[PDB]
Formats: sequence, structure tokens, C-alpha cells
Amino acid sequence: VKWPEYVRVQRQKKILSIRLKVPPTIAQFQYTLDRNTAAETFKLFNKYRPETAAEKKERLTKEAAAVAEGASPKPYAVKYGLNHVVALIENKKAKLVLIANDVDPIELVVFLPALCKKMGVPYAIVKGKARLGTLVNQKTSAVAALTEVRAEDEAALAKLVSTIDANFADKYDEVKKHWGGGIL
Amino acid sequence: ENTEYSERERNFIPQKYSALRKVPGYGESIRERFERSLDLYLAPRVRKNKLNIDPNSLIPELPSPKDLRPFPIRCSTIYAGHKGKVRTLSIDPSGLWLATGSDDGTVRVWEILTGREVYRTTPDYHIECIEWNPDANNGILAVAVGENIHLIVPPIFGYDIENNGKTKIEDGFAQWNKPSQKQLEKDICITISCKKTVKKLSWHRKGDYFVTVQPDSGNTSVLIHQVSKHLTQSPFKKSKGIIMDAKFHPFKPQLFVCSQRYVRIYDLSQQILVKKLLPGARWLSKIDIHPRGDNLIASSFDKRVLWHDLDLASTPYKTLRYHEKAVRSVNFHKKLPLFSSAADDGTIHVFHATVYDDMMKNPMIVPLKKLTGHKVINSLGVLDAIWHPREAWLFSAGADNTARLWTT
Amino acid sequence: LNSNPEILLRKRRNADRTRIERQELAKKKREEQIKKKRSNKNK
Amino acid sequence: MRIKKKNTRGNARNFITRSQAVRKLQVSLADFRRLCIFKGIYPREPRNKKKANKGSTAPTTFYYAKDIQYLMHEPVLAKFREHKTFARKLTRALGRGEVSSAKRLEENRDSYTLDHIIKERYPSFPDAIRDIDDALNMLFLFSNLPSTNQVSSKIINDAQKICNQWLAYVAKERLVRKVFVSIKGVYYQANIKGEEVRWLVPFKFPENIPSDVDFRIMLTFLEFYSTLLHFVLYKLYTDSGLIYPPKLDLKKDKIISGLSSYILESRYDSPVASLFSAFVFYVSREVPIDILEFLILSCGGNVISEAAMDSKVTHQIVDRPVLKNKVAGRTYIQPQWIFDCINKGELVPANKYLPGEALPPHLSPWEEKKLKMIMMSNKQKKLYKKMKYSNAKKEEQAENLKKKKKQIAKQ
RNA sequence: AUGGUGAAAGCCAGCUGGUGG
RNA sequence: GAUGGGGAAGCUCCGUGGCCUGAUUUUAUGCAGGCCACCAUCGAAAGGGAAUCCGGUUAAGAUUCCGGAACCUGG
RNA sequence: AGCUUAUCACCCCGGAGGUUUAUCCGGGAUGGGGUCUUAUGGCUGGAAGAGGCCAGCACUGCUGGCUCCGGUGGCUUGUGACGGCCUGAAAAUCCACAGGAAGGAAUAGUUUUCAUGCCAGGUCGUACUGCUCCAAG
Repeated sequence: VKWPEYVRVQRQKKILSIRLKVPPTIAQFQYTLDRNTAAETFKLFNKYRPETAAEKKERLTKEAAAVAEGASPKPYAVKYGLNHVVALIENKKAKLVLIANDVDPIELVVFLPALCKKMGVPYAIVKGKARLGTLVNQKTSAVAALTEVRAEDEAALAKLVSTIDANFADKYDEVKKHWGGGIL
Repeated sequence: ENTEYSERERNFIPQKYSALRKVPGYGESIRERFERSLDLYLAPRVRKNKLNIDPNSLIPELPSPKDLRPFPIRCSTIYAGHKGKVRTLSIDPSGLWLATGSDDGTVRVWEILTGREVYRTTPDYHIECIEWNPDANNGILAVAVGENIHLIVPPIFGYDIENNGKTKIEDGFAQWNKPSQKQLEKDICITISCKKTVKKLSWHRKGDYFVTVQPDSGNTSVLIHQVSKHLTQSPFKKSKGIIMDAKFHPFKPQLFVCSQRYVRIYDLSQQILVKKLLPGARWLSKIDIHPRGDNLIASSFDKRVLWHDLDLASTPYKTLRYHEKAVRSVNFHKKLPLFSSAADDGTIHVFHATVYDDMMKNPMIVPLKKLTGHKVINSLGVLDAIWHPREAWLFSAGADNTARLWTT
Repeated sequence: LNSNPEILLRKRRNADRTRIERQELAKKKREEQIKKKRSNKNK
Repeated sequence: MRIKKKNTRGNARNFITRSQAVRKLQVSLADFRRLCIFKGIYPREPRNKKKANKGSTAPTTFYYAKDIQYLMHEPVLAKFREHKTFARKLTRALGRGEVSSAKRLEENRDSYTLDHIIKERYPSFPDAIRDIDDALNMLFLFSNLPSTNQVSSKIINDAQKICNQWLAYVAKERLVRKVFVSIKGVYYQANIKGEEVRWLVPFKFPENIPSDVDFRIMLTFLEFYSTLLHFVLYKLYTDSGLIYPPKLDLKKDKIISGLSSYILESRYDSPVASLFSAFVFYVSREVPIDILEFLILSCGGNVISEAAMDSKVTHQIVDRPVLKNKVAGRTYIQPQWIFDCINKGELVPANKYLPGEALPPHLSPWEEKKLKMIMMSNKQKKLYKKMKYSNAKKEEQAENLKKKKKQIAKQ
């Protein structure tokens, strides 16, 4: 029998990753947040999805029409740009940081969890960059964070951060232990 | 209700309803409309012409059969008493001495008017064929049985008239053999020996030539012999099968050899294959030749009877299939144009024919009437028949050890 | 013959099977549908 | 030329196998069947089954090569592909959690139209009228079909509205000439442009729905039938000068929402259309008004329904075993008399159909020879035998037309 | 130098006499 | 000999899918299942291969032209 | 194209010698009785109207006949059937066999390896000269 070359290559890649020993900096992912807390975090984030192209165009057209005939508060939305997120982090401006575990360039995000830990900003790792992208109207984002949550959800965000602390930062505080991937 | 779907003229059971308001809603409307929609695109559409011709117009405008009278209508005399079935019949040229032969060896002759017997004489030995000498005033009767053929001159005629045929027999003084003591004491003239069992025999119009058929003899299946010279000859030595029958042409020096699937006309003088027939039937049983040679008639085991026009084409001009069983005997009337056909189903039929030959025209044939009376025994019916020389009288034999004579 | 040309619809072969077997399959599917609801009570 | 193959021309190219045609079209069987139904393509019987194929005796359905080749260039294929792409995009949007984007995408979509299919399948109006028989037969049944998971209520409502439009036009035009009542329903016939179109209206009882029937094919046929009926109704209204589409009558819709509603306006030449002229009728509760009201309206009469609140009327219809009042001013009639009047086209005396009496039956308004056959040829003999066998059934029917009719009368 | 082109086995008769080649 | 590929900076070198079935495919008109095993092409006017014979015609042509009579592939 | 024609090969009885030029076959032979593959032999049609051998007269052709019946004594060719020595190509194309799913009835049940009849069958090479062809006593 025979199989597609790309299929064989990708299948062998999984075996190589499983069997190969990885340094402590790698494998920090896949020790992801539990299903329940991740689901709650996604539910909270869904309330702050940034305005999409269609909605923004509709709002601008409505404003133009109103002006043609003759003071809203600051917009609130999740910040997801990797460069923008990294610029917000290290400035003590971000409250919650989400990191994807399936970034194609691993080195692109190895430092982000450690940088967040050094800065003390709460952070969590969730499975799948596609899930992060879906909630921000983009294919993938690899990261997601909140900066200005509404007062109505301030308590919810604080409780979520407190829960995530124990769920991820305390359970996986030993992620630096013996190199992972040691599977027969 | 027990019939399968789509094999039904009506898909509902009519019922009597006393009022319009009491009519219940139909329980098969959706299914019928769905089936109609399915057929509207899945049913193979074809273009066909609906026949509207009445069956009456298909009846041919043939001449009225009654206008062709006389012809046999009903039986008038019956012959019986044989222990075994009468396998063959023979009539003298004058149409008076009706000889009978049965598989039990019994030979009897009966009158044509009163039916009274005039003379009597005697699983692997049976009489196969008996035929009166076509020549008149000789009284020579041939009998075929087993692997031998016997010539018998009964005392019906006398001594000098029979001495005439005895002189022909003595003129000769497969090979011929002298009669046994019992044969001599039983008025049997001479005997002949064949390679294998003989099953068919036929005389020549001149009363000197005759032919025999020996089934199971691949090369010697057919032989020709002469009474005067005790000759032994054959028209053809090889064939793609066994030979079933053989007959002589009424007025030409050729012999009609009838094989299973083919009939071959072999010239006895030129020794050439004059013509080969390709009958529409599969297997032939017996063959007869019209006295004028204009038409060839044969019979087939598969209920078929052949009308071979020797002038039109090798294949039969027309074929009949009304017979319910194998056709056993078909012969031409010596004077009238009628020809009879009989089969194992006990049915006999007679057909008038427009034998006119003054112009290049095909002969028209019409049926006359059906005949019956030969009850089928052991699946066998009419065995053999012969036409009266001068009148529309037919003699028939059957498997019921009985023979019947039909008259107008 | 004086025949009148017309269009004809040939019978659909195997219609009886396509009806009976499909009805049986639909009955089986309907019967098995309730099995999922019955078995989804152990979640 | 070189030695040509044994069988690669003639029937081998004029007809293409169903599987081969589907493969060449690169279209799913569902879409191919939908296109076939829209175009009305049908299988055809080849002159030689084993010659069209390469000697194969296995069963097969042979389509016309030219028809399939022409079908490949129809825009409907592009519209189907666009619909499939839109469906996949909508599924992606729904799975991405962006409901607003899905709403915007769906709201900006447009469906295909079969107007150009009608102009090529039925180039002339008479052909459309001739083929409208099946369309009416399906739409009338679907109008009474209750809404189910297989068919949305909107489709049933549209079919009912189309049927109401057709009935209103027929009543106003008074083109009805023959009527009949059967177990399967009530048959109606109208001389629309001399084409004597006939349609069957099923009883208004709750229509049982056997789930065995595949509604997908039925819905596909119903879409085309509804489009054809809409176009035919528009053409007829334009020819007659009546407004189209007529406006529904809200006030009448509240009462019974029957044939009385949906009034029509612009902008008696036949005995059927002249019968019941100037007459006023009263229909009892137990009689189906939906069936009798249409006939009277087409005939030009007036009907007062028992539900008018839920006399001057010269005629009354009731099927009760015993009438209560029996006012001398009203003529009591059984609907059988009304049906017979339309069937005959003349005012048959009403004294023959008093309530409670026997109901007369209702009928729709629409060896000498053997001797010569001995020598017939095999083909002719078989033809004669088959003709005689077929005529045996006709003789049996003729005999039975009187045997039981006379035997039962004696008892 | 660079870049191209071309080619006597056997068997019959009584070890003796014989046939086939 | 290309082709799935591999050397050579390089002209260049090495390497020898088309068929059948289905009622249109049960949460409702978006396709399901079964068959078999491989690599094009070029390379024979002495190999295999379906089919024509007699008489006459010229300034050169014929088993091709003509006069006469058959044969083979396909619908 | 139809008859006719079979060395070889094969079938029934048999139960202890046949045979090639050259030794080959048998407890199933010697023999008797048969079947089949048509290589080329004879007939006819093609076909004597063709061509050739003669006589006559026209002064640009015609009119009359013959064109028959044989034999075996060396060269040659095609094939058939035997017998000596180590396996001598590939593909295209036609047919049959095991097969039994499929389809077969009442104003034409299915088919047309059967018979007759109809239509079409493209492009190039093609004259002459010429490593290869025929050879009387």
C-alpha cells in the first residue's frame, strides 16, 4: 500500500515530535487551560468581539447620513495583534493574555509566556489558534488579550483571572521540570 | 388486493356512497401523484403506432372449400382385430386390395365396401413397411421386418396371375436369400438380407425398382435393389448423418433421398446431386413426390409439414403448423389434386391445391375439413395412410390396432 | 393497418423493490432514531 | 480507413448511459435530476439494447446525447454552483460565530428564475395550457397538504394562493363546461382556449402523508409547476384585461377565507355559463361549500353560507336526513342535482332529487372462419390470436355492463 | 589549448551380407 | 524516450482512471457505494495485418483508366 | 460461390500381429462399422460474348468455322503426414469455452452470430533508371 507524500510526512512529524526530547522552553504549550475555564474565558471574550468590516461600514454610513441631515464612550474590544499585544505587555497595560499552542513558528511565541511571567501580567495558553481567530473575525491571531473591560464585567474578569491563576499558573508552575517528550 | 403494484387497471376499490358529504378522503392521493411525477421523467418514453385493424380483415379471401368438393367427410368402414398396432397400410393400383400390417407380424387384407377380411398371414422384430407393387396384374406385395425384406403374393388373385409375379421372382435365379420352409408354407416368395435393421421401403412406378433405408448404417443407410436382377446399389455412400427415408421420382431417373435436416435429389443415371432442399423444419419423417413433379411435399417430426416448390426456391414456399403432434404420413392423390396430412395427434386434414402449371404461377392451397377418430395411444396416433387411385377416399391406420376408411 | 402513432411510457423496472426495500429502510431508521434519545440519558 | 471497432458508432453515440452522462456533466445525481425535471428530459428505448452498449445485457437507462449535450450549457448549472458556494460560506460563517456576517450574506442573495426555461420548453401558450394538466393536478393536492418538516408552510401557502387565483379566474371567466365527482376527489374541466384542460380537486379532509414518498422530488416538481402556473395566470389576466395580482380581501379573509375572498376586476355565452343565472342559493353546514360555491360562482349565481354570521334565496342545499323548517320559499336540492345540471348543461328538473330520496347513479360526461386461418403465417397467426385474446376482455366488459345491471334490479 | 564535426547412429537377413546418408 | 525525481554555476547529465450501480444521498434538495491494477510516445515500405480478378487502351498509365465480374470494415 | 473431395486426427464390436523411404504402434492390436478439420483435385456460373488459329470479301470493317480427346517417363513449386539436435520473438485483432446477474406477452412478448436489400469507406507512394526476384533444350 501507499499514501500521499505530504500525508506521510505530516504523520511522521507527529511521531518525531512525540518521541523527540524537547527543552523546557518548548512543551510549555499543550499544558493548556482546562476545558471549562477555557470555555468560560471564550464566553467572556465573545462579549467584546471587535467591530467587523461590515458593522464598521454600516456605523460609518449611518453617521454620515445623520450628519448629512443635521459623543459615544470609548470603544471597548479585545486586543489581538501580536505586535500590538507585545507592545501593550511590558507596559503593565494588559490584564489577561491568551497564547495559542499551535503557532507554526514556535520561536515566534516562546518568549511571550516567559515575558508575561516576568512582567507579572496574568496569562494563559489555550488550544488552537483557529479558536482565537474565530472570535476576532480573522483566520488566526495566535494571541488574544483584554485591556479595557466594561464596569459591568470588571468583577467577572477579576474572578476569571483569579481562577486562571490557580488553574494554570499554579498547576503548571513546574512546567520547567524534566524535559518533555520522553515517551517510548 | 393480492396483486402486485403497477399490475392493476384500477388502484382503488369502488364503493357505494349514499351522499356526497359521507365520501371519505382518499387514502392514496399522494402516492398516486408521486408515482405520476416519477413516471413523468423516469418512464422511458417511446413512439409507437397503435394497431386499429380489425381481426376480420386478416382473414384471407380464399375460395370457398365446399366449392372444391368432393372430399372425404366421415368414416364409412373400420378394420380392427390386430393384436399389435397397424404400423403401415398399402393399397393396390386398382384400389381394391387394402393390405394392413402391424408390429406383431400379422398381415390382413379387408374389403373396401363391407370391410370383411379376405386373407390373413403372419420388441426387436416388427413389420415396418408394406407396399403393393405399383404395376397392375402382378400381386407382388413387399414386407419389411427387422434386417430383412420379404416379398409376398397372397392367394387373393389366383395362380396364373400370381405365377406372373413368381416368374419375375425366379428371373433373378445386402444379398438375397432363399425362403425358409415356414416362409414357403406361408405363401412367402423370397427374402433379402440387409446390413442393419430396415425401417422404410418404397416401390418404383415401373414395379421393378425399390429402395430401402437401414438406420444405424452410416455408409449403407440406403440401398437400391431390383427384383428381376436381385441387384444391390446405392445412390450415395456418405452423408452428414443417418438417412431417414428415400423415394423414387414418378417419371424421372432420380431418387429423392430424405435425410434428417436435408433432402437430396440424386440422379440414379447421371449419379449427380440434382438439387438439395433446405426445409424450414428441423427434422423430416417422411417424403412424397407429386406425380407431375411440380411440387415436393414432406413431413417433419416437429409438427411441421413442408410444401417444397422445386421451381421457386430450395426452401418451402409455404409451411403449416396446425398439427398438434409429429406429422407421420403425407401423400398426394393419384388423380385429384388433394393431398392429406396426418400426425400422432389423431387428426387428419385434406387440402385442395391449384396444380395449374400452364403459367409461371405459384399453386394456391386451401383447407377443406378436419378429420379425427384415431385415438392417441402411447402418444402415437395416425401411423400411415394411402389415397384411393381414382376417388377421394382415404385409408388411415393408428396406434389403437384399428384402421379407418373415409368416404364422401 | 391504419395505426395511429402515439407516445408510450415503458414500465419502470424494479419499481416494486425500490418501494418495498426503501419503506423497510425508512421503518428501520425511524425505529433506530428513538434509540439515540433513549440512550442519551446516561450523560 | 483502418479496421473500425465492432460497435463504436450508430446507437453507441446517439445515446449515453446515465452514469456516463452524469460523469461527463460533473454534476451530482440530485442536481442532474433537478435539471432533468426542469427540462423535462426522459430516458428513451434504443432500437437495440445490446447495440447501444458494448454487447452488455445488464439493465440500463439510455438518454439522448443531443439533449444532454445541450443541457450542459444552461445557466442553471452556474446558479446551482453559486448556491453551493453560498451554502458553504454560510456554514463557515455560522461556525465562526459571526451571526451578523451570516445575516448580511443571506440577505443579499438572489435565487434563480425558470422564466427562460418555460419559453423554450413551451414556446407557445397552447403548449403550456396543454401541459398545465399535471401542474394543476399537483398544485391542487399540495394546497390542502398540511405543513410538515419536509415542506415549509410558505410553500403550501403560495400553492394555495395560486390555486385560489386559478379558481377565481375560472369562476369569473365562467369557462367551466364539465364537472365530475370521484372517490379521489372532484374533477373539474374548463375549455381554456379550447384545450379542455382537466384537473382534480381532492377532498378538503386532512390529507394523510405517508413518509415513504420522497418529498424532495415532489418539491422540485412543485417549484416548476408553481412558476408555470404563475406565468399562465399572468398571461391569462393580461389577455382578459383583469388586474394581476388581485388583492386579497381582508374583511372576507376573517370569516372563512374561502373562494369569496380575493376579489378581481377588469383593467353567459354558453349553456353551462348561463345555468343558474340570477339564482340565489343557501348552502347548509354539512355540505362542502368549497366545492359547491365555485360551481355556483362560475354559473353566475349567488350563495349565502351558514357561516355568514359566525329568505330571498330561491334554492337551498342540505344533506340532512330530515329537514327542520322546509320553508316553501326555498327549493331544497341535493348536490347531485347541481352536479347533473352542469354535466348535462341544462336545468334538469329538481323534483328528482328531493332530500332523503334515492340517489341515482352519477356518470362521467366523457368453423367457417377458423377454417381459413389454418395457413396464416406465424406472425399473422400470433397477431390474430393476440387480437382475439384482447377482444375477449372487451366482450367481457360489454357483457358485464348489463349482466349485473339487470341482475341487481330484480332484487 | 579552446569550441564543434566525423567512423557413421539406426534398423533388415544368415560376427558375414544389407537400407538411411 | 519524456515522465515521478536526482547532479551540474551552466549550454545540460543520470534515472525506464475510466467503468458500473442508486426512487434524489430522512433532522430535509452540499453525493454514496463497488471493479481492476501500469506509465505516454517513437522505432518494420523483407515481420503480423480485411478485402479484386480476366480482356483492351498510350507519345509515357494502370491489379489505379475503361469493358466485364467479386471481395472486406462499419450503420 | 455451390456441390464434390480427407492423408492426419477421433468414435462403436473385438480380446491376443499391423507398419514407414527410414522402426514405429498393441491385453487394447490385426479386422469390421463410422465421424470430422477441405489443404488443392472434377462439374458447372464467371466463360466464350474474352483472347488466340485460319478462309473470304470490303477499301476501312465485317462475315464463316477451329479453339478437341489423351499419357505417362526427368526438373520445379505449395502443402500434408513422419522421423534426427540444443525450447527459436513481441504486440495489435477475431472467435469460443466455465458463468447465470440481467430482459422476454395479449390491436405486433425479446432478438435478428439466419436470409435478402441500402449507403459510405479518407491521406500519401504510384512514370523511368534500378542490396533483392524467374531461369529451355
